[PDB]
Amino acid sequence: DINIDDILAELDKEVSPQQDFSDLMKSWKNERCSPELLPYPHQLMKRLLNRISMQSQLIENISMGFNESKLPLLCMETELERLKFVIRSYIRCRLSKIDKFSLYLRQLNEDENSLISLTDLLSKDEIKYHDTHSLIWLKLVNDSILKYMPEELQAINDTEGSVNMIDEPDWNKFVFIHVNGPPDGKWNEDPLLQENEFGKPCYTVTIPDLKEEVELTIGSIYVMRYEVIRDLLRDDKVALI
Amino acid sequence: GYYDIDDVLADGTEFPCKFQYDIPGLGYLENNPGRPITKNTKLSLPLWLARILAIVGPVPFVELLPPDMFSTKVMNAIKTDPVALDLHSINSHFFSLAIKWIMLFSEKELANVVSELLLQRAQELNHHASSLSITNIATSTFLLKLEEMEKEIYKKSHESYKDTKRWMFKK
Amino acid sequence: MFGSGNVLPVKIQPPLLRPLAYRVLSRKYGLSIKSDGLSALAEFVGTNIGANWRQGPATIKFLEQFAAVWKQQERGLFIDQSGVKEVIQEMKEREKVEWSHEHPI
Amino acid sequence: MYGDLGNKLVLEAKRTKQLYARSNQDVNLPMYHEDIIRNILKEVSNLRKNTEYLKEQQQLGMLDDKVAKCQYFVTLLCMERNKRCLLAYQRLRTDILDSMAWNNNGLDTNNLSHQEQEYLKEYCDLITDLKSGDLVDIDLSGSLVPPSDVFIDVRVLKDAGEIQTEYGVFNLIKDSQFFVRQSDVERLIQQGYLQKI
Amino acid sequence: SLPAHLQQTFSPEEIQFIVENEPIKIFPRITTRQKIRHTRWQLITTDDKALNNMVAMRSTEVVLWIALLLKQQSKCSIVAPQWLTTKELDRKIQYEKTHPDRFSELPWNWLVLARILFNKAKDDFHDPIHELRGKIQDLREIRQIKVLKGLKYLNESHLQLDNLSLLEINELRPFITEIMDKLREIHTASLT
Repeated sequence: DINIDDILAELDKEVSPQQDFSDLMKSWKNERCSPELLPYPHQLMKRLLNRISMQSQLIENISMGFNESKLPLLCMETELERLKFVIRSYIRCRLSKIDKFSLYLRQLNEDENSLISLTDLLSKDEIKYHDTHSLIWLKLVNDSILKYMPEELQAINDTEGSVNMIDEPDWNKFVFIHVNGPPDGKWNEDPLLQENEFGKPCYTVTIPDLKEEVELTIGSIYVMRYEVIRDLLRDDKVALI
Repeated sequence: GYYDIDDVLADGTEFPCKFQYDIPGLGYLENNPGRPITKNTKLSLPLWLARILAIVGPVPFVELLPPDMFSTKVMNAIKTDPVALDLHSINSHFFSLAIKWIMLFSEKELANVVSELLLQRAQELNHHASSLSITNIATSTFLLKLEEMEKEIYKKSHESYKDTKRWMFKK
Repeated sequence: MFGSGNVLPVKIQPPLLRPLAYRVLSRKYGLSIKSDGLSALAEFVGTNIGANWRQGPATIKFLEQFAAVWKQQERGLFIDQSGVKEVIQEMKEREKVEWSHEHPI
Repeated sequence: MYGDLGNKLVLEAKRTKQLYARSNQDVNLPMYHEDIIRNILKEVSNLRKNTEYLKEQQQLGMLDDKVAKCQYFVTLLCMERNKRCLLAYQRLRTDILDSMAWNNNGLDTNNLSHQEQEYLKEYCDLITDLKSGDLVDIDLSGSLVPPSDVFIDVRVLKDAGEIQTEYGVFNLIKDSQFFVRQSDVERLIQQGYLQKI
Repeated sequence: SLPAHLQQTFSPEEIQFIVENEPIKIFPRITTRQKIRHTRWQLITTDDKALNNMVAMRSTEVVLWIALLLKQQSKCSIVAPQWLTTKELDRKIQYEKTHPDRFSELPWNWLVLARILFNKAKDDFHDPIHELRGKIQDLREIRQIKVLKGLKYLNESHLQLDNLSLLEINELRPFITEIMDKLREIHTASLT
């Protein structure tokens, strides 16, 4: 018979806030389960604060405007507090992970050879929090402990100790991931995608500490090391469940 | 990790070792005031000294003897019945010391033994953590036979299961 | 002391201060406001500002300073009218020191 | 060996972690162990005297060819272990003070030190500076529970007088019921004067 | 800043929030539709076109927190999905009993949505609630048996499941992640 799908499909054709909110929980769910502090989505959060400010003046103007149909106002109200909860929880989790890795972040700022900086990784408020938390913790341990110890042992960014002075994130921490494929619906532009047996395609990644290749079929959930899945998450191919 | 307090008590345990050099002036290792140490002296020292005293020294300063916690009797007892073995009476932080001993002395057989042991007690740990009373002797005697990291994992899993139990089961 | 206000004081009320009470210091800084403290704050904002209390940013900045000062002392989780009086007197001393800092005299 | 007193300090560090793990509500912290850290400071002063004595003995150079390295490393590891114990206990008290500042004071002074008092005070100024300026529409010290119920029944525990809210004036008559929004009285639930669902 | 019980995992009420943020088919019992002769809804995290076009006794698709909020008003009644029927749950039970190695093709939000609609919609089910909750408990128990069977394969490299629910991910997350992290730590210390 005649296959008519292409001509009918091409005959059928003859930034948005909801996608921003879905990306906001994508960032939140990827942030909560990750050991590494994820890069800051500056444009998304600036648009979200501008949108929540415009909604705040909108709901206050309608409150000045106050038939009595109060259910749209109730929709505005729980809309505002649920958005505030999501933003609050995301910033609180990333602030806790800033506090876990203060010494790592200040060495990463101190190393000019590394390409990662806090301007690309943290917000201005998070940069201020990390800096003044580092100074207040520094002052507390100088007037608490390190004043009474000699010149070799007051260093807190030390490396050559018997046990490592500086905290390091667990790069191989096991995490639940669910594959989404490419962010777009067009599958052929991904070079890493390859077709396998039984129709289902997969992503092939190599664990180097065992030197094994593993296949992640689209539509199934896994637990993997974070160093293996870091390059797929930065390209936004999986979701950290 | 620097700040892991469980790792701090893990480093605080003392291991038997042998002194390789005649070293005067360190009599306070064996609680003596001023005795110089004779050649081939058997002594128990904490791990934060002997971990890199066996590194720096060629002939290093300190030779790490196989302790009782990694003996063939303990290995055979682990290989026979991993579940009902009382690991707390052997050492309270047996697994962190096992990881440090494996990282220091790269022993493959001990790695397989500790991995198999961790799997078998993880099954029983999950069985006791998923059980929510609406405490039994059979679970609490196993809590009596648990390590600090193992009861930490049990506490995380048990509060997770209890919190989702009260979420699913009531408001 | 304080900056000079050109217009005469008016007696504004705790009504119509309701949006300009809970959002500025009770949510941004977490301090509950009692009725007598709100009345004393309304009286002092009236005497400081006059008729431009509705559109004046000086009211918002003064309430932020009020919440900040109550955060350094932490004399209470609530807000007391006597506590407002002590904070106002300490602010008069504070801006007297700040005016001496502006012009050394 | 010498560092066993630091290990004793780290034992009550493990004890107060187990106190925090079983107390969901923020209890009063245990008293600052002044005597043990005074003993450790006397120990590290004796270690300073020991390493200066071995430096001047290496300057004299009697029986100091290969031995002086060995007790140099032993003294260095003893000071390193003491620093490990002190920093572990100090950072545990620091983290629980940060949790106390984030939980209740954002939304008992005997046990803290004066340096811990000024740490807690300046951290309070930092967390009240965080919610000002940017990030001001949300509150950073707010509730971490999702608002899955927009309106709740609220029962008054203690008499706290007449209070104000955003657009209305509330009373705190003891043992009374409100049918109000969770976000209006969420801070008052955190203070404990209101307590229901 | 973050609490210790919310450090490396989600709480179940956060899972409730996540599954409250999905679309669901629903029957309005109020008419907000403008005739040819009322403030608009105007939301910013969901499409308000289906909520502006809200017609009484029709099928519309709104988000689930709006669904529960209007069910509290009883201005709008929540329609159960297709898989919340006795026949489809019996088909899922038969698929679970047929293939022991593979989990059934259930939605990711099958426990949380069932709990939400049981505690909030007690008169919105065509099938009786009784056998529905019985089949939900049967599916939960057989999925628990399958995850207990699959937990014997805790591998150092990787571990895969097909269709485990998000609530079951929060059931098994800290135990599996900690045990596999320590197994990987043992083997990486075992490497030369």
